[PDB]
Amino acid sequence: GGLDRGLIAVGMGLAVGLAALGTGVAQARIGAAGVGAIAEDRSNFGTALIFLLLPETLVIFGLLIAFILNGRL
Amino acid sequence: GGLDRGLIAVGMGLAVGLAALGTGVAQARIGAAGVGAIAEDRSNFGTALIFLLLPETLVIFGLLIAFILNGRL
Amino acid sequence: GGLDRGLIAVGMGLAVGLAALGTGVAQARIGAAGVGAIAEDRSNFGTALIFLLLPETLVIFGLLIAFILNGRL
Amino acid sequence: GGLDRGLIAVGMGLAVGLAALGTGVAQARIGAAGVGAIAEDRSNFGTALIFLLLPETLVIFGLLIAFILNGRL
Amino acid sequence: GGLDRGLIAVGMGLAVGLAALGTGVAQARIGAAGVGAIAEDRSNFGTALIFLLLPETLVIFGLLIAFILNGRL
Amino acid sequence: GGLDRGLIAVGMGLAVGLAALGTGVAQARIGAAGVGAIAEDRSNFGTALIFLLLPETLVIFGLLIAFILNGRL
Amino acid sequence: GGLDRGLIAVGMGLAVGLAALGTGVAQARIGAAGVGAIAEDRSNFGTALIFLLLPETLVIFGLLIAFILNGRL
Amino acid sequence: GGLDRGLIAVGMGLAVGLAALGTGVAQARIGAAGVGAIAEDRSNFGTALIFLLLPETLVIFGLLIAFILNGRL
Amino acid sequence: GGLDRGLIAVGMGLAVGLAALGTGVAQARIGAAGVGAIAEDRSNFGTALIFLLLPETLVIFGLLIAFILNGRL
Amino acid sequence: GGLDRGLIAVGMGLAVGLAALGTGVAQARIGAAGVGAIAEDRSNFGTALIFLLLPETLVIFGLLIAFILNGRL
Amino acid sequence: GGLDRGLIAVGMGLAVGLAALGTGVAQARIGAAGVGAIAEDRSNFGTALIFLLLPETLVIFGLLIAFILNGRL
Amino acid sequence: GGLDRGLIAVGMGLAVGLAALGTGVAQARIGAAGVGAIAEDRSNFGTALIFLLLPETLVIFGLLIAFILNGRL
Amino acid sequence: DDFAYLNARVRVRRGTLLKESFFQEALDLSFADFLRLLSETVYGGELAGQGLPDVDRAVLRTQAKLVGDLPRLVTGEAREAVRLLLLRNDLHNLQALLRAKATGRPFEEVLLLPGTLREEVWRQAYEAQDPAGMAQVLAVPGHPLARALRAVLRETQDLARVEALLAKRFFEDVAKAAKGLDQPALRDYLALEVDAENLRTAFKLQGSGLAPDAFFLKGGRFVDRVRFARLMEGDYAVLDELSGTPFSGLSGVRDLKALERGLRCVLLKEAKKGVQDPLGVGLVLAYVKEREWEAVRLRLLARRAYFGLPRAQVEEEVVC
Amino acid sequence: MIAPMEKLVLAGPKGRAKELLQSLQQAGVVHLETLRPEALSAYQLSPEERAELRRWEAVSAGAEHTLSLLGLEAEPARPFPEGLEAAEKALSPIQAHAEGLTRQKQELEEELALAQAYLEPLERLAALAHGLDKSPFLRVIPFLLTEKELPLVEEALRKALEDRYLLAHEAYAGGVAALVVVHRKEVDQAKAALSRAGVAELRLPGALGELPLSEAARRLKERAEAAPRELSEVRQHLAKLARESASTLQSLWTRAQDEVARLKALEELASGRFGFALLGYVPVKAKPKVEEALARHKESVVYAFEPVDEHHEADRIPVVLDNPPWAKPFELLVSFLNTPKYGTFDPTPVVPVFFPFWFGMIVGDIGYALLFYLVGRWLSGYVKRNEPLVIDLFALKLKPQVIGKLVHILNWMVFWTVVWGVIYGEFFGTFLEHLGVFGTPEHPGLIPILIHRIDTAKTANLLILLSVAFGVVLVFFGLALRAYLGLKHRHMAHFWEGVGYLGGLVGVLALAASYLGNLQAGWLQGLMYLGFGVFLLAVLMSRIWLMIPEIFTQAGHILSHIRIYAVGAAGGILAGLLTDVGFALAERLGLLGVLLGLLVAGVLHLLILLLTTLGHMLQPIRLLWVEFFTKFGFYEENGRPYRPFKSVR
Repeated sequence: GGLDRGLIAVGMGLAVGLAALGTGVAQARIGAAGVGAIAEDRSNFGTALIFLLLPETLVIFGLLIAFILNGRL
Repeated sequence: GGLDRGLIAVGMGLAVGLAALGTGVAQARIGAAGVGAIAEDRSNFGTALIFLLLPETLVIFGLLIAFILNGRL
Repeated sequence: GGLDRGLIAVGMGLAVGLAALGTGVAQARIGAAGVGAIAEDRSNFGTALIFLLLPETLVIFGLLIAFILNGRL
Repeated sequence: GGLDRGLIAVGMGLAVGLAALGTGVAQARIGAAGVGAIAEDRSNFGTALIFLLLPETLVIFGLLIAFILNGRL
Repeated sequence: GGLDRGLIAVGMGLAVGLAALGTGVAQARIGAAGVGAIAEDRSNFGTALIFLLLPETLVIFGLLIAFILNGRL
Repeated sequence: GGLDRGLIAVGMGLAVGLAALGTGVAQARIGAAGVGAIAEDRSNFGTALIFLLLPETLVIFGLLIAFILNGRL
Repeated sequence: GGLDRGLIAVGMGLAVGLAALGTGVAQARIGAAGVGAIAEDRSNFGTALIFLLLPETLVIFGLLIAFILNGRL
Repeated sequence: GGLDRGLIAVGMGLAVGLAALGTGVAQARIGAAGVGAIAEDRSNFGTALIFLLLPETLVIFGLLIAFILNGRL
Repeated sequence: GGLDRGLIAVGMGLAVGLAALGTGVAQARIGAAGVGAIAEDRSNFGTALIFLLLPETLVIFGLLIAFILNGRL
Repeated sequence: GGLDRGLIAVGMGLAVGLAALGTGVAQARIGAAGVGAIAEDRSNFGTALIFLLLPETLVIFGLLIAFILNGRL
Repeated sequence: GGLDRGLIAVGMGLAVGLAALGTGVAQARIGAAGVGAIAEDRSNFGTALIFLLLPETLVIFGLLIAFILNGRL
Repeated sequence: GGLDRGLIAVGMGLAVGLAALGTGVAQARIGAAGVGAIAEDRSNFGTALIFLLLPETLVIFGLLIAFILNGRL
Repeated sequence: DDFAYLNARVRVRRGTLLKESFFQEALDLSFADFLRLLSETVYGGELAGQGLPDVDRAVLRTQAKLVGDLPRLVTGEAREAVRLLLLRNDLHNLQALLRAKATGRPFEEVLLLPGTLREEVWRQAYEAQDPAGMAQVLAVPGHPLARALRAVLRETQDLARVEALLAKRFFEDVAKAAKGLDQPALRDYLALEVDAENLRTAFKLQGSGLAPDAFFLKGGRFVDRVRFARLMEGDYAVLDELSGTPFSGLSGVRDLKALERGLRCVLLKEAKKGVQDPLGVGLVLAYVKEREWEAVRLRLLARRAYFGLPRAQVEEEVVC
Repeated sequence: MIAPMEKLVLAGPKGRAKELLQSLQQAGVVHLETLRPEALSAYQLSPEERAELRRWEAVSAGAEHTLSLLGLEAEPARPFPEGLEAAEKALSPIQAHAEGLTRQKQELEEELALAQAYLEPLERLAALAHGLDKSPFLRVIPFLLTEKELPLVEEALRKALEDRYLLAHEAYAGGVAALVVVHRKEVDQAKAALSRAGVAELRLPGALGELPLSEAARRLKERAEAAPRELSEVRQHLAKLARESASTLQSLWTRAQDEVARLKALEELASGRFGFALLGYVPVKAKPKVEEALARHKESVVYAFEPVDEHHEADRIPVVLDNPPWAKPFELLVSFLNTPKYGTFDPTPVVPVFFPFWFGMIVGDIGYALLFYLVGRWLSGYVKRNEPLVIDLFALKLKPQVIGKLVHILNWMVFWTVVWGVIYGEFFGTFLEHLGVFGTPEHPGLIPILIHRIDTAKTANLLILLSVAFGVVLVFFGLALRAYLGLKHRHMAHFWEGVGYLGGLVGVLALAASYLGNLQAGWLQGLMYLGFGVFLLAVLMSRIWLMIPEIFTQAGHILSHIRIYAVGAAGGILAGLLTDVGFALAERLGLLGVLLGLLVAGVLHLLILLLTTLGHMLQPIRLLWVEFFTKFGFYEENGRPYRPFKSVR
């Protein structure tokens, strides 16, 4: 058929990869500040862990647009 | 002929990815400061969480254009 | 028709993504200094919140250009 | 039309997006120094604002070229 | 024609590479904070290892899109 | 052939955007140092403004080449 | 066959280069941290070396996709 | 000649933008170090300004190339 | 002669280039911490040097993929 | 005439711009260290000026390649 | 040799360009650490050069693959 | 003439520009450490200067590949 | 290494410090009333009871708890940058230990300041058979104290002469290490501290007639080899020659007690100027220098109250 | 509104003052102002007043120390009515029992911690030393090593010559034992050579070092068997003391805080030869309660109420907010930011109408609104119980009063979330598949969907113009307030800013409408030119230059209202996607797969709800906190907070 089936996969892969890049950039510093707090005191564990998981929204929104394009294809 | 369905899929996949990168870049430093204030005193938790969530608008403005472009497929 | 639908969708995505990236870059440092100022004292909440949301105009000009492109079909 | 109309949109997207990125990069450090000066003393609010607004010349030069391109469209 | 088989292979490569870059950017700072905490106290090893492996979920989401997209080849 | 006119718009949109990013990167540190020097003493205002505005020549050259290209329409 | 072969080849070359760049960025910080910990105390060599080697898994996942694409070529 | 006419324009726009970005990158740190020397002692001004102006040769070479490439109209 | 042979050449050149860039990024920080430890004592030299040489696996793998593509050409 | 004369111009502008960017990156740090040394005394002016001018050769290699291409054009 | 005679020249300039960038980024930190070590004492001048010259291997693999491409063409 | 000639010009410009960028990146830090050593002791002039010239092999190799492509043109 | 993380913690701590009003009231009190204020403020967490040694131990323990963890909270290049601010307690431990070992006094004769090193190091440095073994047990991967020691050991491999050499080597090395990294706030302050240090060194050497090149030290910004020589000889117009520099307020000084106060107020002002660096090291620098100024002012006010001195003897020392 | 203030001005004989402050505190609604800037003298405590202050201060401190020691919180109670000497002798016994028992508890468990780490290791080294605990020339102190350090220590320890064994030993499994000597004068040197290779003495402090090795076993055994009984006795006695002492001790603490506060407040008066005076501020609504408390004094001691200034010294007037009961719970959403300056507008009447509405428009789903109502009912349980809520994971603590405000806000917010959920036809997004209650023209269910939302290509322009109209309304209301305040306080620069920006923005907005491609020009050109002429004239009048750049910030704050569409469209579309996936599982895996499809649809809906509900709640309130409140300068100057001289209750 037409070339669109191919070129949709570029948009689909480009979306999830940049969202993964963005949340990785976030999680770097968040988890580095986290580990230093646990090394001070185990009482910080829960509040460090939820801060590390909060930036995952970014890659969920990447997977969202990837699966929308996969269903279009 | 044509390939424009393929090419608008590249447009929407790029827009969400760059918006995810931009919120991720912001959220990195905001939550690194926030975990430092929470570690020194847990009363700071609400302040730290408010500032960490304010940058999420950046993804939603990328998703808006991604859903408007999906409406044209 | 032709590829023009393709190309304008790439252009609007590029615009909103880059404008979202610049606002995220700005907001990182501004809100890191903000959380620090609030952590020392809560009397700086007006100043921190004003400065943090000042560079959010850049992604809004990107949305405006994207909407103009979408309407220029 | 086709390629003629399509390439104006990516032309204007680059023009707005890169200018927004540059002004956002400038506003990050200038407003961080601003918030530091404001939290140390409240008498520098006017000077922190006039410095924070001077890099806005960049995004309005981007919006100028984008609107010229929209007119030639 | 047959270019679609080619473009979906670029989609696979771009997705997994960017997700691998994103988790690599994360794991840099996490591992550096971890190694400092273990050189300080050997009992920290479990919390350091948990935080180091948690952002590896990002390359799993990259691989998930690449194996889904290979099913289209 | 209309591709000519379309591709000139990419040329000038890339030219102004990069030159705007260049002066924004220039202005960031100079404006931070300016704000610090003004907070430390108010006698420095002329020297801070002339150093902050001097890197605007780069986007003046960006607009010069963009409008020279627009003359060839 | 046809052009798709060459486009598969850039797809797999891109898959491994980006994953290699990702693991290198990962190892950059972890190796300095390990060398500092080794210079402080020889005993930590086991944990220091384990933390340096874990990010190689990103290149294993890059190579996995490159060999999957080679199996389609 | 229509492809020739369009495609030399992006070549000259690319040259000016990158040369502007390069001298901007230079002028950032040179102006920062200059402003610190003025705030220490107002006698430094000529030396700080000479060093800040020195990296302008880059964007002048960018404009020279753009002009000789515009001579190909 | 078809385009694909040249496009295989892009794929292998891109792969070596990105692997070399990643291992260079790692080796910068690892060599810096190494030379600092050598300047403190000579006994750490052996373990410092194997840490500097460890990231070469990246280019080994990037060049392996270039040779399997060269064999397919 | 046509495509190849158009496309030579992209290679020419790209080369000059990248060379100008590299010498710009080099001159930034070198001249900021130079101005820091001149703030101490006026004896360092010769050595600081010589160090700031050494990386200028890089943009001259860019101009040489540009003129070679222009003579080929 | 057809249009692939063009793409192999892109593959070469890309392969060498990125590998040369990888060596420079590697040498940036190691050369500063080496010059600091010499400024401390001249005894480690051999270890400074050996650590500086080891990352020269990366740009050699860049030339190796470019000359292999030139032998294939 | 032919489109492949234009791609040789893109290839050579890319090779020389990226090699100049890498050598400029290394020379930045190596020259800043050098100026610091001369400012402490004129004894360090000789060693600082030789270290500053060692990263020029990168641009030499870039020029070599550009000249080979020009000769093959 | 992240100043966004560290400066968030420092901003919290910088919120809880003694106001100027605390000192302006405490100047008038009895020791029992001074101890009331001390017992209720943040210092009270380490107040064991009543008496001058209890007050000193409380101030030492709270400052050690509230400042001496900063290099442990961070790691990497931020640890290198912050560690340069806390080194004096480790110099004072080392040279106290070195004197005690040279004169043959027992380890129980030395009292150790809380510092950047753990107390087992100082015991093992006393036990150590030789100055090289001592330097090796002192060493950690970038700390300038141990590398200044290994530098002077080249010049003399034995005790006592090292006392003339250690401090001169160390203060040059601390200023050099700061110039060796990209932190402008730290660099120009430690340069000003080396200016101040050689300036008061020539002043206290005045009348001895020694060779000036033995006591001048490298890495200053405002004072030099010839001004140092003149000021060490019978000349004071060299103070009145200082203009534009922060030291220009030393014009008209002809007394070491006046000089000590002048320099102390100039360096506190210069350090307080570093708050303009909210994501760099100037913020932690200003915090550390305000906290130590608080501790010395609090210790001197407790002496005024306990021994019942005239207020006119203290009002000049506590003003800036 | 900021409540109107009136100055209570009062004077009287110096002997009545201490009692008048008691009367005035006991109905406390006045904010005292220090009457220092006067020709008279500041009031000052006699040594008797100073002594009373000192004694009540010591009672407050000792009571709080005893409360916190017994694990009780020093919350207020009914004040202890008897005298100061009665309070002192009530406090002194219970503090003395409390300190004695906690110190006994601590010292006992500290002895147990040191003992438990040593019972078998000490008993074992004592069995190695069993016949030789008092050797004439081999009574060296105990010694120990690691299992690898044992041979290293033994390599030097072989120099201790003896007929039984050398100092070389290992002797125990949990840690090596070397508690022996062959000839102690050389054996101490062999132990020090072992110490140089790495060794330490096993004579641990406590019962392990306070007695010889013949009695260290007895001491460790006797404490280890005994400590649980006397611990349980001290612990149950500490429990008894708390339940006897608590009520009287916090009743004393309240009395001491009240009395100390009156003695501290007493210094704020002016005084002369024989008379005293005070100044304070009373909000006019409260004045009858001051009037009756002062009118009690038989003389009707001299006072008057004087009207407050607002043109001068407005920065000294105390500020408090008067709100209707429907508005007052929303005060909580503005009170975090600065207190407003006296005579300024308070925006607390604006937030109750816009914020709940915009939140409802943002979420707009019946299923999510029901989940919000359920969680509101769950919090409503805590206020029904009158029970404070805690979550230590966040250091969260809040009283039933705060819970009442939050439940009220949520109940007013869920009503708007239901009605927009009807207008968009959403229930977990797309449950119109399960029954056609809602319908499009393509699937004509029982009621039409008024705005389908999910059809971006059809709907988006309507909701964008709706959002822009909302933003234009709030920003133009804010600039009108800037003009009005500048006019009413006679600060003409704020008038020319307010009218100037408002004229500029109708110029820009008319230009945008014209260039959007509307069907007519007519009056639009005239309105545009009038708007820009008004902007230029207002710039000229003020001689002020910041308006030139700042106009684009104002345009940004008009246009940034798109978020009320954007976050809502993204949330609804994702909820629609997950509900469609739910049906796809239950179809592809058939009737057996319904439980799987339902479970995975439900867990993903609750995941994204939990992960994003905070963001959805924060976006509408930004638009008030910065896009609205900046316009009339809410952050520009800080008011003095009202806090009255009042009983600790």
